[PDB]
Amino acid sequence: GFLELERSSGKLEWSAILQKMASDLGFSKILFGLLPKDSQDYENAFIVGNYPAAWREHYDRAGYARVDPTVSHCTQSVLPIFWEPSIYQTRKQHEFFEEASAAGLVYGLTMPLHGARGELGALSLSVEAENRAEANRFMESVLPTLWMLKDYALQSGAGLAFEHP
Amino acid sequence: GFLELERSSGKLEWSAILQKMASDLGFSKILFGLLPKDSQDYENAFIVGNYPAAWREHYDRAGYARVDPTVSHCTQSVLPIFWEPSIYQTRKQHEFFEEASAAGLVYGLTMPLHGARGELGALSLSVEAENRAEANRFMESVLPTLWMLKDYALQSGAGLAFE
Ligand SMILES: O=C(Oc1c(Br)cc(Br)cc1CNC(=O)c1ccccc1[N+](=O)[O-])c1ccc(Cl)cc1
Ligand SMILES: O=C(Oc1c(Br)cc(Br)cc1CNC(=O)c1ccccc1[N+](=O)[O-])c1ccc(Cl)cc1
Repeated sequence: GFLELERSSGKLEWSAILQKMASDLGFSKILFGLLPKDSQDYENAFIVGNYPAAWREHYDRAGYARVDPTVSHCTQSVLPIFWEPSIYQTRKQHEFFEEASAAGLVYGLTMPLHGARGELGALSLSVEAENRAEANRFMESVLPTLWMLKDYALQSGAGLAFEHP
Repeated sequence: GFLELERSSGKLEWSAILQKMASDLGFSKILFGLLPKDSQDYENAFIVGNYPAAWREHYDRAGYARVDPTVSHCTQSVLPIFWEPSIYQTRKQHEFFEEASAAGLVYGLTMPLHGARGELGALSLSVEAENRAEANRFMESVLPTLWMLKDYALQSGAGLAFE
């Protein structure tokens, strides 16, 4: 089932496969981001997914990589961080959550990625729900499968991003 | 349930909880091994579990970390490597298999560990089974739980081992 990711050729097909797998687990929007070992900026990043273009552009332009609490979490942990104003603290973090919400990305989680060759990144996934309690139930229900998925995505994605011609 | 590891008082309780979780999942033998970022040897290694003393000693004395096919795998991948005939390619690797088997460790898997601060390790677990078919069925039934377990063990073990 996860073998399809390795089987695919090209970032187009790979991203579509990952998006479908995530959708089948109940997540309508995902972002897979991966950096080479000891990256000092985002110039060499591999970023694929179906987050809206407007949000992608805004997050970049507003410098949210330095605000987003899930980013610093990824540098410190292999465990997922669930999206909660709570991981929000500062005024800019308040701004970030408000704007993410406005973009339609309210509930979700970010799974850190730490590759065998020092690759650093995340698979972030948003879930549409009536409320946070329901979102949490949807997410808990698929957490073991998502845990496998994130490592399969890391192993195959690192190859696609940085290695395969 | 997994957070019991990080909520443990220290090394002794952490090891007992880890071994108990594994046992409850159906694995009577486990080994958690973790090295700090960019290790030259095993002088600062954090190694915990209930592998038999005799086998621990033999592996060290034989220098099996240079032969064990799961070790090289861990340096290349985040995915588990199951203990199957195909992973033992050379006679030296076959001899390793036979010695591990003679020690009681025949069926199992090794989960690579790659920490946020460059920690490198493995969580290995062995199941006592009658044959390969029974071993495989059992491991497939628990694999998703084990997959979460290894990351919780890593995050808590790294915090315990190097801080
Ligand atoms: O992919 C990465 O960051 C990015 C990048 Br780039 C662009 C966007 Br747009 C979003 C993210 C990550 N945040 C989220 O997904 C998120 C989190 C909480 C609430 C809402 C959202 N949300 O809706 O965006 C990344 C991962 C690891 C590292 Cl170490 C560095 C960067
Ligand atoms: O913990 C580590 O290795 C060790 C160390 Br030390 C001591 C012993 Br004893 C065993 C291992 C790992 N092999 C196994 O468990 C195994 C695998 C297949 C078949 C049989 C067995 N088996 O029965 O031992 C380690 C992990 C990552 C790195 Cl990068 C380096 C070392």
